[PDB]
Amino acid sequence: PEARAELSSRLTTLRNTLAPATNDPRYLQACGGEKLNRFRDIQCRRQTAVRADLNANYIQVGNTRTIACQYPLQSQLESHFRMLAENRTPVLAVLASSSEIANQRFGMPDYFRQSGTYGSITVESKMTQQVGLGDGIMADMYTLTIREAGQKTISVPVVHVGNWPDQTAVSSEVTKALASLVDQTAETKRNMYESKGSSAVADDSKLRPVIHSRAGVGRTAQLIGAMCMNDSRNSQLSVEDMVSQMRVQRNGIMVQKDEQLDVLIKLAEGQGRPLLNS
Repeated sequence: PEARAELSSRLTTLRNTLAPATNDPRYLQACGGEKLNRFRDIQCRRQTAVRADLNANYIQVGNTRTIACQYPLQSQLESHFRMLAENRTPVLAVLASSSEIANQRFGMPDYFRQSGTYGSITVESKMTQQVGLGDGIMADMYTLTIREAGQKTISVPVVHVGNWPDQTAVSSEVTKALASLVDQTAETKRNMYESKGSSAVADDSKLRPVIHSRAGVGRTAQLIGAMCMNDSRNSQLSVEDMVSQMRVQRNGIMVQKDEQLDVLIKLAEGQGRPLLNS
């Protein structure tokens, strides 16, 4: 608890440092009245913004590269599909529940479980498998095929965790299981691009996991820290570096609740990974 006590003081000073001021030059700003941010206080670092009209961030913790973003507002589903397709997305992991998506006061379009046209893009959706992850959590798998005229059709694998509640932490075991299922999905898809000579394969602002929830700072950040602890390449990287990297690169809220951080602390503990630096 002492080590845990010190990890929290350090992470809590950083949250306060990073709190967005009014017209903060560190955070990406809304343009010309179109709304950017689904929650006015969950801002996007401008230095790592993926595009100018999405609250979306390139993240890199250690060697593990991903894109973390909020749930697109309606205004944004054409750009959100544009980003999915230009990234040659190897896997989209969607962590907002069906209840959340279904409740229309929440403004969460059900963009991937049905077909649609969104400006010049047309997307087709198809349910393929349903994997159980443990403790009752379930992933339903979809394939989104994204087509826009005069452009190369792209197809994205979707893992949707249908029943993970906002503000909660699923267990170490559902997390471990989830992180593996999203990395393996990513891998089959990346190996498909590589057998075809994709130029995306060279480029390291492409072929990144896109993970989001609602705000994309809680359930999104707990999955991301477990994907990062799963790469042998991220040896000795403490939990304090990992959360600090996530927060300097998107916003200081990443790993929002203390229950989500404790799941990352027990996964650390079991690998014999450090909490604190030095």
